[PDB]
Formats: sequence, structure tokens, C-alpha cells
Amino acid sequence: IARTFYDGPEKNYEKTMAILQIEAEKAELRLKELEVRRLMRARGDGPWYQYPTIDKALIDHSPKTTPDN
Amino acid sequence: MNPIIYTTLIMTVMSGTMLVMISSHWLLIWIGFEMNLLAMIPVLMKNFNPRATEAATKYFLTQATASMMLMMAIIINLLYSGQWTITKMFNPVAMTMMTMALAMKLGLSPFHFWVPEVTQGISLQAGLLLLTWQKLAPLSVLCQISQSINPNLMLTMAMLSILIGGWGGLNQTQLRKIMAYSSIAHMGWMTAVLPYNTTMTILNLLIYITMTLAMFMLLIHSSATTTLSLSHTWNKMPVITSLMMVTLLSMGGLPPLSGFMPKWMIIQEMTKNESIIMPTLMAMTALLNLYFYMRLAYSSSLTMFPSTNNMKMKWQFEHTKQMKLLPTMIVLSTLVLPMTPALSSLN
Amino acid sequence: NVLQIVRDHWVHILVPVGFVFGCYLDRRSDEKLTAFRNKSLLFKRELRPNEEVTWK
Amino acid sequence: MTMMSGRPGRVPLQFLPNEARSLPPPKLTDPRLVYMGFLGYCSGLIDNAIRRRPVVSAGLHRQLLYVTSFVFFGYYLLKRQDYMYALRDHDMFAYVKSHPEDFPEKDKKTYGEILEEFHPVR
Amino acid sequence: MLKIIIPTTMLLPMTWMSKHNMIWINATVHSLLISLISLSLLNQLGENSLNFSLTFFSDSLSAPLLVLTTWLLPLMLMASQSHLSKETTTRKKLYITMLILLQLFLIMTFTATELILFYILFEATLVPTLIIITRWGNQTERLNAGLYFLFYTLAGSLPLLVALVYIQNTTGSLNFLIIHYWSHPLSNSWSNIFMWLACIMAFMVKMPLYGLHLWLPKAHVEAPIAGSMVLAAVLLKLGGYGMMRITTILNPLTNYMAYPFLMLSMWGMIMTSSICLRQTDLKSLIAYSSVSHMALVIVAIMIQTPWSFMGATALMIAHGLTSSMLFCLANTNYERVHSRTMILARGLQTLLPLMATWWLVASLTNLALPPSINLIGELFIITASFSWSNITIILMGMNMMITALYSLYMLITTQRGKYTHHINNIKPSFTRENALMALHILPLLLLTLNPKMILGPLY
Amino acid sequence: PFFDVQKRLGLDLDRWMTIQSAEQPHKIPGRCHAFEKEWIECAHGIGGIRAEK
Amino acid sequence: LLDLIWLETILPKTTSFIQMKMSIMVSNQKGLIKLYFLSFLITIMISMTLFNYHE
Amino acid sequence: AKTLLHKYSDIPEGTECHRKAYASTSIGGATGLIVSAYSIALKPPASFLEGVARTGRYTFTSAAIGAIFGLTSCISAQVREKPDDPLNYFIGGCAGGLTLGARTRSYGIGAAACAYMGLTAALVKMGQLEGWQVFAEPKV
Amino acid sequence: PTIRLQEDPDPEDENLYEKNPDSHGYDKDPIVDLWNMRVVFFFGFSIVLVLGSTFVAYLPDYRMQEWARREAERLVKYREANGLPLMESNCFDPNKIQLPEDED
Ligand SMILES: CCCCCCCCCCCCCCCCCC(=O)OC[C@H](COP(=O)([O-])OCC(O)COP(=O)([O-])OC[C@@H](COC(=O)CCCCCCCCCCCCCCCCC)OC(=O)CCCCCCCCCCCCCCCCC)OC(=O)CCCCCCCCCCCCCCCCC
Ligand SMILES: CCCCCCCCCCCCCCCCCC(=O)OC[C@H](COP(=O)([O-])OCC(O)COP(=O)([O-])OC[C@@H](COC(=O)CCCCCCCCCCCCCCCCC)OC(=O)CCCCCCCCCCCCCCCCC)OC(=O)CCCCCCCCCCCCCCCCC
Ligand SMILES: CCCCCCCCCCCCCCCCCC(=O)OC[C@H](COP(=O)([O-])OCC(O)COP(=O)([O-])OC[C@@H](COC(=O)CCCCCCCCCCCCCCCCC)OC(=O)CCCCCCCCCCCCCCCCC)OC(=O)CCCCCCCCCCCCCCCCC
Ligand SMILES: CCCCCCCCCCCCCCCCC[C@@H](O)O[C@H](CO[C@H](O)CCCCCCCCCCCCCCC)COP(=O)(O)OCC[N+](C)(C)C
Ligand SMILES: CCCCCCCCCCCCCCCCC[C@@H](O)O[C@H](CO[C@H](O)CCCCCCCCCCCCCCC)COP(=O)(O)OCC[N+](C)(C)C
Ligand SMILES: CCCCCCCC/C=C\CCCCCCCC(=O)O[C@H](COC(=O)CCCCCCC/C=C/CCCCCCCC)COP(=O)(O)OCCN
Repeated sequence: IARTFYDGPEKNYEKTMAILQIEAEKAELRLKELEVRRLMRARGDGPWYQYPTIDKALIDHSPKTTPDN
Repeated sequence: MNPIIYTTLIMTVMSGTMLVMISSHWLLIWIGFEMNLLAMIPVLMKNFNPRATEAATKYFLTQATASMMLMMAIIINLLYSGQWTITKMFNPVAMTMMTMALAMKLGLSPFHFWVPEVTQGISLQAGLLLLTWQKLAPLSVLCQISQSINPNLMLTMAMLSILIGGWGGLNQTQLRKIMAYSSIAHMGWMTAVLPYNTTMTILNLLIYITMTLAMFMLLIHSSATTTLSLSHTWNKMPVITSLMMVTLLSMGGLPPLSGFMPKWMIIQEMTKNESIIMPTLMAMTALLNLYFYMRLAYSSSLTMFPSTNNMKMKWQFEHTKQMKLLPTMIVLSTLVLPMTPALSSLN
Repeated sequence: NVLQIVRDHWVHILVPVGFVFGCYLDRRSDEKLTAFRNKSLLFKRELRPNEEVTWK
Repeated sequence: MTMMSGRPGRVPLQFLPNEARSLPPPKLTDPRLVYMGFLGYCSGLIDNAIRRRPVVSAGLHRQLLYVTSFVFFGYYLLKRQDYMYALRDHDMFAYVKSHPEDFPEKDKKTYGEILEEFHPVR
Repeated sequence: MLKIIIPTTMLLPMTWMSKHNMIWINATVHSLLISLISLSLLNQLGENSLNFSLTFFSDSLSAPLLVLTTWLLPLMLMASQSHLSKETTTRKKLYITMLILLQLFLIMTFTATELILFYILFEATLVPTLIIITRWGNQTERLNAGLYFLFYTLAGSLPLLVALVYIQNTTGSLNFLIIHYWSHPLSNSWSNIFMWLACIMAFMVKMPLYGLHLWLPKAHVEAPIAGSMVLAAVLLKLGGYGMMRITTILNPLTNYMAYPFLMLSMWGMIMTSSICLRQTDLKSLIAYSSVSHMALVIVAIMIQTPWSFMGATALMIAHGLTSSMLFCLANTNYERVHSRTMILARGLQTLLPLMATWWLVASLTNLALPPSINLIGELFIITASFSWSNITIILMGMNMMITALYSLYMLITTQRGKYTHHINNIKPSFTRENALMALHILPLLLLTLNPKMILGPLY
Repeated sequence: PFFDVQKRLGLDLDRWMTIQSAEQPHKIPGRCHAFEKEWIECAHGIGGIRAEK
Repeated sequence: LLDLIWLETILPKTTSFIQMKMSIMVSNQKGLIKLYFLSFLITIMISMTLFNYHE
Repeated sequence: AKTLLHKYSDIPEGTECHRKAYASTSIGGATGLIVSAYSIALKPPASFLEGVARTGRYTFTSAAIGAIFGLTSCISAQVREKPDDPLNYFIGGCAGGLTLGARTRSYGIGAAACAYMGLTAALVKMGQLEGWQVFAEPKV
Repeated sequence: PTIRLQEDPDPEDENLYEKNPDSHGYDKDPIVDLWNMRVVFFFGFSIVLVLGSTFVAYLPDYRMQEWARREAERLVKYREANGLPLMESNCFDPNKIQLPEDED
């Protein structure tokens, strides 16, 4: 029965190790993502949560009929 | 109505919505809203009757008041900063006017009174349009100004919308009023998460629109507007009733159906922001919507109501007009839960 | 003689084929978790002169 | 509430930036694509059922078109989703690298020297 | 694990492509084959579980439940086909589809590695059961029963969803292995108290706990025979399995958060056993006996000892089999006389001797006669409770006495005395009914020879 | 929500009218042209969150 | 006394009664725009005072 | 206005029972006035005097509920020498519920209001103690 | 009409034994009934019960109980052959444990 239907314990052991590594890395990545999102939303210095401002290319830098703009 | 005129009016409604979508100037957004309302008023009155006239009048009054408040808020924002761009409003009073205006346009509580009456007073096609397409523009405007909203007022209106939608839907025998109260509750759910993640609002919008389109098309196919009229569909079109029952279960948010995913994502996103009490109340209140969906399913598909003798004559005739997208909408309303990670494409 | 009985009894292969496909997919899923094969401190071993992997 | 819409260098209406081409495309036997094809098949069957046609055999060309359209759309949907997740991870790692003072590496203690409280079950 | 799931899915097109007169035969044969295949999961490693992949795993707790579900499906099919003979082909296929979907959701629920997937499938089990109860139930109270069954479950389950997403946000994972290996104590605070309640009340109401049990008599009495079989045998065990999975992260709070639930369970098992003594409906008595047994299981889970979990697992399996057999026995008489009143048909031993033997064996297993697994689980739980507190023996003995009392009361009322004169439509027992009773009872007795298969991981 | 068709196509449908420092007819200046010019150039490209501070 | 009366009274019957009363209160409107717009004015006055003064 | 809530919360728990009772009475009166305004707007009272009477009854009931709750909670907190305890808020909430039941003259309403108002007040006290947020700020 | 509705009368349940005195209670068709009985009996009593019980009884000792007994025998022999205690009250070595230095 063991020869025909099952394998050795080492296969399941090492598969469990691989699964545990994957899950632990995913958990750490999730926590890191939450912290990074909090920091970017609080500070605004990252690529995320970038809210639009006025494009400086719209300004007309020409004389305006008056010396003082 | 001339078919050409109807096509022109529908295209004008859609073009006003798109003008609201693509504009960077507040005046152009106001113009889009005005054009949308102007082209929308005749569509509610396509089938002429006093009820349709009353519904159109109430709709016009509500939307015109909302537009006046919108313009007044825009003018205040201009006064306190010489800005026309829709980025983030610089005055709290102007922003409160803007929120109240957009909530009145959406029909959020306590500005919900017009939605059930207008929905009941019009045909099923006009009801479909009103409850699906008319939500896009104010929701887009709210998404653009999300960082400026006051969370207290928005969340209060959302919670009120959910509660009032459930309670009002508990008491209805007309199908259009049931759909209107369901729409109010879904709008409350959508606006609850907007201050935290606009992608969740967009996903909830897409799923709600799909389910509402499927439900309205199923109601048009079985030409019923009351509970007892829909009770006869089993004796003529059992497949339609079975699909209706499955879609109703999906609208109730039961897993593993599609309607569960927006609530699930909204709850988890709100818990990310240390918001625990309000999502709990929200789900416990959506239980009421599930209750009246289950009542409709009991009366429509799970049991067999008595029928009339003249149904035998209807047995001999097929449907002359067929809806092309009904099959796709049903599948998307039911079997899309395993495709959840695709929501990242929405941001 | 077999055409009609096949046409009326072909449904009896769906479940065994599903079982075979499930076993095949289970083996494929096993194939994706070989990161620690012959790497655990408890079962790390020297390969036989002819074997390529400790398990498959 | 709007995380990545304002990301710099974001073209408005591409649905697929050129940088996404550096990522491996999803395999044509991806289980998500198979599920999209199954959804298309279900749509075809429901279409047959509504129109009072033989559900399984009536429209073969229509069912083929349903499945093909669903698979075709799902391929690009999966590409965009994978690209968006890749962007998220890239930005997260870049931000972590550029701000070491907010993500410090503190020495980890072994369990023989960490004192945990014991709660007897009785 | 796919080798079990995929044939179960294949059961659907196979029954939808079958002839009008072959659906029952095909479904029964392939369900039995699937049960035979699923029987191979009992080979457990000891130290740790069988982790097939990232999504599914098998434990010494999950394997007996999976085997019980796979074995229960063919018995459900055998019991259903008698009262569904007048149905159309499409509706019979829809009923079988409901049963297959329920089996698929159950087998996926017991093997999920992550708690959100477990929650999704554990809620997904609701829809087929609700459809079965409200569509193929016999009486007009099935609608009210279905509403009770749905809303009692959901009112408890939604806070569990909120708690699960909060826990994943705070910890970073909900995978059961990571949850167990990175377990940290729960402090004594109101926030932790409400987290405990949100993690516990859903499984409490699924057991059901006394005071939250009102949905069970309605749903179990008003459902068709297959619905009652699956409700009593399997769906009640979801709460216990969820409790065993979830209490890993609840320590050390359970030390005092379990007091009201222990009090409710003990006194309510006494109350439901007493209720069984005065019952005019035969199915309600079986339902209330199920409530008492699940109260004992709740006590076993709450006290958090290895002997308690072993006894709880054994009692879950034994109760599932015994309750299914009792429901089938009641259904046979109901099909004979079209009434659920216990005193309507009396002295059935004179007319049906072999069915009377089945009744006697089922009643003996219900009262946990040694060395049946019912008494194995009950005795292990009672010993664990005695270790917890020596005063529990009073309530345990009272419950044992009342259980024997109503079990033999039901047996004597239904089988002994003289037959009712005017009832003259009691035909001899069919081969199907006797085979169904035998297929219920024989695994129960065979499990006595190998009790370690159902004792669970703590063995 | 906001499909930037103008930026994709380079159309300038309504951006000529958004600000007071943008190409008025006959070069007539706004009363606060210099202040708005300074504020716009300060806040350009750094995002709304930083622009406020 | 317990299962058929009081356990019924506390959890399910109380919920049904409360929801029925609230539904009757919410949904029984006369359909007059005068009352609706009066309530709209009341709501506007509240938002500008209980919310717009708090920032 | 939340300024009323701050004027209630600026006073310590077990000190100055009269001031805290006054603050709770003001909060209750404001709530009752809002309720009466909405009730008049949505259901006309068919006469000016009947509307005044309905406003008076609603406002007086709500103010009495607030007064009883605040007085009882402060008195229990100071007598028991147990500040930061949800039991005082539960006791005050049940007192307010009994007040409401006596006002409507209904034993069942009184008992239900006792139970639910006390549970809600205890939950509010727990949230104050552990810092639960109803309208949470968008931190992430 | 003094009636409320047009309804079929409730029919009497039909005895399977009336048309088939040996009908097994599986189906109205005698051939389908007989084959249903045969497949149920064969795939339940012959395949699942007996063969499955044999398979479960002869399951390999993956639970490591014989191994545990042999290991215990070896450890006991080694420990009482040298006068060592059979078991330590400490599960882990005190030399790899670093307690807090001061307790007051
Ligand atoms: C999770 C893992 C995967 C799970 C899969 C998901 C679930 C299943 C898939 C869902 C979608 C697929 C089917 C949808 C379209 C079908 C519509 C329909 O009505 O069917 C009629 C049709 C029978 O009609 P007919 O043959 O034309 O002639 C008879 C007359 O029409 C006479 O017919 P009639 O119309 O006159 O009869 C009247 C009847 C008509 O009423 C109905 O027929 C009910 C149809 C409801 C549509 C389902 C909703 C949409 C999908 C959402 C599913 C949700 C699932 C989540 C769980 C929630 C459960 C509700 O009305 C009633 O009797 C009242 C019933 C009311 C009781 C309430 C229950 C109804 C809802 C239950 C839905 C359960 C899910 C679908 C199950 C399959 C149903 C066919 O069914 C079929 O024959 C097709 C079924 C599938 C066959 C295709 C299989 C492929 C062939 C084998 C290839 C192998 C592939 C793999 C290769 C392996 C290598 C070898
Ligand atoms: C930028 C955004 C901001 C915008 C807001 C700013 C707005 C400023 C504009 C204001 C300038 C005036 C403009 C003129 C508008 C034209 C109105 C009109 O055409 O009347 C049509 C309307 C109906 O026309 P109709 O069909 O020809 O007449 C039929 C009969 O009326 C009906 O026949 P019936 O006799 O058979 O019916 C029975 C009787 C029933 O009448 C009643 O039952 C109402 C009397 C209740 C007595 C209230 C208690 C008194 C003491 C409370 C004081 C609070 C502090 C207490 C502190 C502690 C106390 C110890 O009548 C009614 O049903 C009508 C009810 C409506 C009453 C007023 C509506 C207000 C909201 C409803 C709540 C009612 C008061 C509750 C308490 C609320 C908080 C104060 O006429 C009226 O109902 C009243 C006459 C209008 C004169 C008063 C209007 C002034 C109020 C405007 C807003 C208030 C201040 C705004 C801002 C203040 C702070 C910033
Ligand atoms: C029925 C219809 C109605 C409803 C039915 C309901 C039931 C449904 C059942 C469903 C299916 C269940 C499936 C279960 C499968 C079980 C398989 C299993 O686990 O087998 C285990 C086990 C096999 O052991 P193993 O692990 O293979 O052993 C290997 C050894 O290492 C090495 O062993 P070894 O080298 O010693 O080899 C011995 C060898 C050779 O031994 C010998 O030949 C020597 C014997 C001594 C002979 C000495 C005299 C003869 C020679 C001298 C005379 C001639 C020459 C001298 C002439 C002189 C003239 C004056 O023969 C044997 O191995 C023993 C026989 C094994 C038979 C197993 C049969 C299992 C059947 C499973 C399915 C059953 C289905 C039911 C139908 C069964 C068929 C009817 O079989 C037994 O346990 C036999 C039990 C023996 C008990 C001994 C007495 C104990 C009494 C203690 C209690 C005292 C109180 C009174 C209690 C009374 C209780 C009766
Ligand atoms: C029909 C069946 C339904 C299901 C039954 C569910 C049972 C739920 C009951 C939960 C069990 C206990 C909950 C919390 C444990 C202790 C509760 C409290 O009474 O204990 C004292 C708490 O002190 C006070 O009593 C505060 C609670 C008073 C307010 C609660 C209202 C209780 C009234 C009963 C209402 C009914 C509730 C159920 C509704 C259905 C302990 O004193 P203290 O050491 O200082 O506080 C410990 C907490 N710390 C560490 C955070 C400080
Ligand atoms: C109607 C007429 C009645 C009269 C006729 C009666 C005839 C005699 C009846 C009495 C027979 C007594 C038999 C006594 C037992 C003898 C055999 C026994 O010793 O074998 C047992 C074997 O029992 C089985 O292992 C356990 C039974 C497994 C049951 C599985 C049932 C199949 C699944 C069906 C679905 C189940 C659904 C619920 C599951 C959770 C114990 O095995 P064990 O001593 O260790 O083995 C030692 C040697 N080994 C280990 C090498 C084998
Ligand atoms: C069908 C009958 C079944 C009924 C079961 C209902 C009971 C469910 C248990 C309570 C549900 C709410 C639990 C909330 C989810 C837990 C998440 C959590 O732990 O967050 C808490 C939040 O805790 C709460 O907010 C709980 C407040 C309660 C809100 C709703 C109250 C409703 C009534 C509660 C009592 C009833 C529950 C048990 C009754 C069982 C059924 C009778 C702490 O978070 P932080 O804010 O970050 O605090 C730490 C940092 N400062």
C-alpha cells in the first residue's frame, strides 16, 4: 500500500517548508506594504497619492501692457 | 417620439456625462450636468401619462436645486481662490455645498425621497437608465475631489442611505420601488468607502451596474412591475425565474456570488484604516436588503403561485424582441468572484 | 453494435477522467514546491550514483 | 483615496504602458484564462436557454464566439493586472530603499533568550 | 486534493448528460466511487498535516469529516429518489445538482489553508441548502424555516468576516500554518474581548449553542429527507471544525471568556434532553437530541484539552451517522402514513420486524452504548470535564439518564404496543430502505475496531 | 472618473480658462498675476500633499 | 415557556417587530414635494452648522 | 454641534454631577429638537398649536432622558469610586430607558430601552477608554 | 361557484408492489429497478465497505507509533544501563537558555 499509493515523509516535509517560506514572505510583504502606504499618504513624497497641481506650462511669460505684471 | 429624436436625446445624455468625465474646468462640469438633465427630462416622459409627468417634474426640481447648489459652491471656491480646476476645493463651506449638491444628485439620504417616486412613475427602460447611467457623473466628480471631503458628513450620509434603503425596501410590493431602495442602499455602500479608496468605489459601481442591468432586463423580458405579476412568470418562463432568483441572491451579497465581492473589499479596506464599527453596522443593515430580496425570490421562483386561464394563449408565442447582452450580464452578475485580483487594473 | 451503447453510456467516463486529471494536476502542483528538496537539515542526503532527485 | 492615478509619467488612456513588455506574458493555459473561457461558455449556454433553443447543441458558432471573446479580453485583463501589481511592488521596494530610517533592521533574538509568558490550561 | 475535487465537479455534467431513467444509478455509482477515492486521506503523518499545496491541506481532523461527507452523498441520493418519483427530469437533475454543489463546497471548506477561503466556502454552503429546503420542502412553514436558517447564520457570520480581515491586517496573514506558528497571547482588553466574540459567535450559532438553536428545529423538520440528513450529519460540524481551527489564536482569553458558553451548553443540553421527553413530532425529537449532542461538543471544545478534542471529534462523527440514520428511519414511516405525529402509527414491530431492528440499533447508538464510538467521544468529553471541574459529573449523568429515557421512549412509542387499527397502508419494507439503514449502521460498528481514525490530531 | 482626453490628444479644450496667468487677450494681466505665477511654480510637480505645506 | 415563547421573543420576534415598525415609519410618505423640500432645507441647515463649523 | 459633546466631556467623570447633568440635558434637548423638526416637516401637525405641543413633548422627553442618564452615571461613578468603568454608563443608560418607558407609559418599551440604551452607553464608554473611532480618518 | 380556484384533486399514492410484486423500491421500470439495486449493493457493500475497511486496516504505520516504541526502548535501555534518570524535568537544555540576569 505504501509503495503503490504514497511517498516518503521527506517530500511532504520539504513541501511544507516551501509553503511556509512562501506564506511568511507574503505576510511580511503585506505588513511592509501597509507601512509604506501609511508613510506615502502621510508625507506625499512617494510615487503614490500624488494629487494634481496646476501645470506650470500654462503661464504666459510675456509683457502684460503693464511693467508690474 | 421619433426614433431619431430618441437616439439624439440618448446621445446627448451620454455626451453630457462624458463632458463631466473629461472636463478639467468646473464650468464645463456644470455644463455637462445641465446638458445631461436637459436631455434626460424628455426620456422620462417618452410614454405619456400623468404619473410620468409627475416623475419628470419632481426629477427636474430636485436636479435643478442640486445644480444651483453646485454652481454656488463653485463660485465660493473661486472667490476664496482664483481657481477653476477641479483638483481640491479650498473652502470648507464651498466643499460642504458641493457634497450636499452631489449627494442630492445621487439621491443619498436624506435626499433620497425623489428616487422611489421617480423610479415608480417611469417605464422600465427609463428606470434602467436612471438607476445605471445617471450615477456615473456625480460619482466621478466625488472621486476627483475625494481628498477634500469631510469624512463625518459623507459617512453619515452613507450610513443613513444604507439604513433607509433597507427599511424602505422592506415595505414595497412594486418592483420599481424595490429597485430604487436597493439603489439607495448600494449608493450608500459606495459612498462609505470613497474617502479611503476610489478604486473600491469604481469596483462597486461596476458590479452594481452589472447586477442592476441584468435585473432590469429580466424584468423587461417578463413584462411585470408588481410582485403578483412576476409571480406568473413561472408558468410561462421558468428559466427566467430561475435566473432572477440567482441574480437576487447575488444582489444580496451572499458568497460565492459576485455581489459579495464589493462588500468584502470595502470592509477589508475600511479595516485597514482602523474602521471596525461602521462596516459591521453596514453588513448587519444590508441583511434587510437580503431579506426583501429573499421575499421576492420566495414569491417568484422558489414556490409556485396560482395562475390564470389565459396564460395558455401566451404559451403559443415567443418573444419578438431579444436582448443581446442579457446572457452576459447574468454571468457577470453571478460567476465573477474568482476573478477578484483583477481589481488592480481599475487603479 | 457498439455505436448506440457508446452514445447512451459515454457518460461513465467523465468521473474517471476527472480523477486522472486531478492526479496529474496534483503532481504538477507538487512540481512547483521543490525549493527545499534535499535541503532540509533533517533529510539532507547524498544522491545515489544514478538518481537525479530525492523525490518528484 | 487615489493611490496610483497621479504616478509620474503615466499616459492617460493606454491600458498597457510600454514598460509592461518587460514582464512575462501570462501563459495561454493560465487557469484564469480557462475560467474566462468557462464564463463565456456559460454565457453561451444561458443565451441558448433564454431563446428557448437546445441548450447544449443549438448555437455552436455562437458558443465558439462567446468563448473566444471572453478569452481574448481576459488575456489583456490579466496582463494589465499583473503589470499593476508589478508597479506596486516596484514602488514599495524603491520607497523602502530610499527611506532606511523608517524601516530599520533590528537584531532578532533567539527564543532561548526571549522571555514569553506561560498560561497554563486548567 | 484535486483528485477528489475534480471528480465531484465532473458529477455535474455526467448527471446533466444522463438519460431520464439513469440519473439515480449513475449518480449513486460515481458518488460511491468518489467516496472510495476519498477514503485514502485517512493515512496521516502524525507530527504535521498533509500539505498538498498552498491552497489545500489535510489533517487528522479534516479527513474523517471529508470521508463522512463523501459517504453521505450516496445515502442522500438513495433516500431522495423515492419521494421525487413524480418530478420532472429537469427538476430531479436540479436537485442532484444542488446535492453535488453542497458536497463540493463542503469538501473544499474542510481543506482550505486560509481562513478567508474557509469563510467563503462556509457561507457558500448556505445557498444550496436554502434552495433545497424552500423548494422541495413539503409544508408551508419551509419558507419561515429557511428565513430563520439563513439569518441566524449570517448575523453571526458577518462579524467573523470583519474580525478576519482585521486580524489579517494586524498580523499580515491568515494562513493556518502561519497563524499557528506565530501565535501570540490575547491581552485582557475590551477590544480583544469583542474580537474573541466576533471569532466565536458564528461557530456558536452553527453548532447550535443553546439559546441560538431556534432555527434548527424549524430547518431540520421542514426540510426534505436529504436536506435533514446533510443538516444533521455534516453542516452542524462546520461550527466545531471552525472552533478547533480558530481557538489557536484566542489564548489565554478563552480561560474566562468560555464561562457563559459552558454554562449555556450544560444547562441547555439538560433542557433539550428534557424537551425531547414531551414532543409530539418525531423529527423535532431527533433535532433536539442533535442540539444536546452539539452542546456536549461545545463544552468539549471550550475546555481546551487534548482528551476533549479527541472526544469532540469522535462525537461529531458518531452523531452525524446516528442522526442521519434516525432521520431516514422517521422518513420511512412518514412516507407510509404521511404524518409526522409519533402516536399516529404504533406497534410497527408487528408489521415491520427488520425496520424495528434498525430502529433498535439506531436508538442504542443514540444513547451511546459501549463500545460504540458515541460513548467513546462522550466518555472522553466527560473525563475532560471532570478534570476541568468535578461538579460537571452531576450534569453529565443527568444528561445520560434523560438521553436514555427519551431514546427508549421514542423506540417504545413507535415500535411497541398494538398497531393502529384503521391504518392499513403499511407495505413491507423495500430493499432500498433496508439497504440505506444498513449502509448507515455498518460503518458505525466498523469504526469501533479502529477508533483512532476518528479521534483527531490530538491522538 | 477623470479620463484625460485633453492630455492624451494635446487638445486644450478648457485649460486656457483655468488660471489667471494664462494668455489673456491683448496681454491684459490679472490683478494677482505675479502671486499666482509664484505659487504655481512653487507647487508644480511635487503633488498636492506637499504643495499645501 | 423558553423555546416557544421567550427565546422566540428576544432574538427573532423583537428583530422582526423593530424592522417592521421602522419600515412603516420610513416608507409611509404622502408623496408631497412640499414636505420633502422642507426636510431638505432642514438637512442643509444642519450640515452647515453641525458639520460645516467643525473643521 | 460637537462643542456640546466637548462641554460634556471636559468635565471629569465622577466630579461635578450638576454640570455634567446639565450638559447631557442640553445634548438631549438638541436631539429632541432635531427629531421634532424632522417630524413636523415630514408629517404636518394640522395646526400650529399641535406642532408646538409635539415639539414640546419630543424635546422634553429627550431632555429628561439626557438629564437622568447624566445624573445617574455621574452619581454612580462618584459613589462607587470607580471611574473609567462601563458599569456606570450602563446604569445611566438603563435609567434613561426607564425614563423613556415611563414617558411613553409602556412597560415593554421601558424594559427594552433600559437594555439597549444601557448596552449602547457601556459600548460608548468602552470606545472612549480604548479609543475606538466611528468616523475614522483615512490614514492609509 | 362556491369554489375559490380550479385545482386538480390530490391523487392517491401508488403502490410499487401493485404492478411489480418484487419491485425493490428503486424504480417503476422493473429492469431499471433491478439494476439500481444491483449497482447499489455492489458498489456499496462489495467495493466501499469491505475493500475500504481492508485498506484502512492495512494502512502503513505513518503515525510513527512502532518507531516511537522502538526509540523509547532504546532510550530506556541506554538510560538505566548507566544509572541515568529515565526522564528530565527540563525538556530543553538549561545551557542554551539565557534567563534575565536580575529578578529584583
Ligand atoms: C464551483 C465549481 C464549478 C461549479 C460550476 C458552477 C455551477 C454550474 C454552472 C452554471 C452555468 C452553466 C449552465 C447555465 C446554462 C443552463 C441553463 C438551463 O436552464 O439548463 C437547461 C438545460 C436542460 O434543458 P434541455 O437539455 O435544453 O431540455 C430540457 C428542457 O429544456 C426543459 O427545461 P425547462 O426550462 O422547461 O425546465 C424548467 C426549469 C428551468 O430552470 C433551470 O433549468 C435552472 C437554470 C438556472 C441557471 C443557473 C444560473 C446562472 C449560473 C449561476 C450559477 C451559480 C453557482 C453558485 C452556487 C449557487 C447555486 C444556485 O425551471 C424549474 O424547473 C424551476 C427550478 C427552480 C428551483 C431553483 C433552482 C434554480 C437555480 C439553480 C442554479 C444552479 C447552478 C446551475 C446548475 C446547472 C443548471 C443547468 O441544462 C443543460 O442541459 C446544460 C447543463 C450543462 C451541460 C454542459 C456540460 C458540457 C458537456 C460535457 C463536457 C465535459 C467538459 C469537461 C471536459 C472533460 C474531459 C472529458
Ligand atoms: C447658503 C445655504 C443656507 C440657506 C438657509 C438660509 C435661509 C435664509 C432665508 C430666510 C428668510 C425668509 C425667506 C422666506 C421664505 C418663504 C417661506 C414660505 O413661503 O412659507 C411657505 C410655508 C407654507 O406656505 P402656505 O401653504 O401658504 O401655508 C400653509 C400653512 O403654513 C400650513 O397650514 P397648517 O396650519 O394647517 O399646518 C400646521 C402648521 C404647523 O406649524 C408648526 O407646527 C411649526 C411651529 C413649531 C414651533 C417651534 C418651537 C418654538 C421654539 C423653538 C426654538 C428653538 C430653541 C429652543 C431652546 C430651548 C427652549 C427653552 O403649519 C405647518 O405645518 C408648517 C411647518 C413649517 C414651519 C417652519 C419650517 C421650519 C422647519 C420645520 C421645523 C419646525 C420647528 C421645530 C424646531 C426646529 C428648530 C427651531 O409657510 C410656512 O409654513 C411658515 C411661514 C414662513 C415664514 C417663516 C420662514 C422663515 C424660516 C426660513 C429658515 C429659518 C432660518 C434660516 C437661517 C437661520 C440661521 C442661519
Ligand atoms: C456476513 C454477512 C452479514 C453481514 C456482515 C457484516 C460484516 C461486514 C464486514 C465488512 C468488511 C470488514 C473488513 C474488515 C477487514 C479485517 C482484516 C483484518 O484486519 O485482519 C486482521 C487479522 C490479520 O492479521 P495480520 O495482520 O494479517 O497478521 C500477520 C501476522 O504477522 C502473521 O500471521 P500468521 O503467520 O500467524 O498467519 C496466520 C495464517 C495461517 O494460520 C494457520 O493456518 C494456523 C492456525 C492454527 C491451526 C492449528 C490446527 C490445524 C493444523 C493441525 C491439524 C492438522 C495436522 C495434525 C493432525 C493430527 C491428527 C490427530 O492465517 C491467518 O493469517 C489468520 C486468518 C486471517 C483471516 C482474515 C479474514 C479477514 C476478512 C476481511 C473481510 C471479511 C468480510 C466478511 C466475510 C469474511 C469471510 C467469511 O485477522 C484477524 O484478526 C483474525 C482474528 C483471530 C482471532 C483469534 C482469537 C481471538 C479471540 C479473542 C477474544 C476472546 C473472547 C471471545 C471473542 C470471540 C470473537 C470472535
Ligand atoms: C441566548 C444566547 C446568546 C449568546 C450568549 C453570548 C454571551 C456574551 C457574554 C460575554 C461574556 C463576558 C463579557 C466580558 C467579560 C467580563 C464582563 C464584565 O462584566 O466583567 C467585569 C467588567 O467590569 C464591568 O462589569 C464592565 C461591564 C459593564 C457593562 C456591560 C453590560 C452587561 C449587562 C448585560 C447585557 C446583556 C448582554 C448580552 C445581550 C444578548 C470585569 O471587571 P474588570 O476587571 O474591571 O474589567 C475587565 C476588562 N478590562 C481588563 C478591559 C478592564
Ligand atoms: C446478519 C447476520 C449477523 C451474524 C453473522 C456475524 C458474523 C461474525 C460477526 C463478528 C465479527 C467480529 C470481527 C472482529 C474483528 C476482527 C478483525 C479486526 O481485528 O480487524 C480490525 C480492522 O478494522 C478496520 O481497520 C477498521 C474499520 C474501517 C472502517 C472503514 C469503513 C469504510 C468507510 C465507509 C464510510 C464511512 C463513513 C464515516 C467515516 C468517518 C482491527 O484491526 P487491527 O487489530 O488494528 O489490525 C491488526 C493487524 N493489522 C494492523 C496488520 C491489520
Ligand atoms: C444570530 C446571533 C449571533 C450574534 C453574534 C453577534 C456577536 C458578534 C461579536 C461582536 C461583533 C462586533 C465585533 C467587531 C469586530 C472585531 C474587530 C476588533 O477587534 O476591533 C476592535 C473594535 O472593537 C469594537 O469596536 C467593538 C464594538 C461593538 C460594535 C457593535 C456592537 C454591537 C453589540 C455588541 C455586543 C454583542 C456581541 C455578542 C452578542 C452575541 C449574540 C447575542 C478593536 O479595534 P481598535 O479600534 O483598533 O482598538 C485597538 C486600538 N485602539
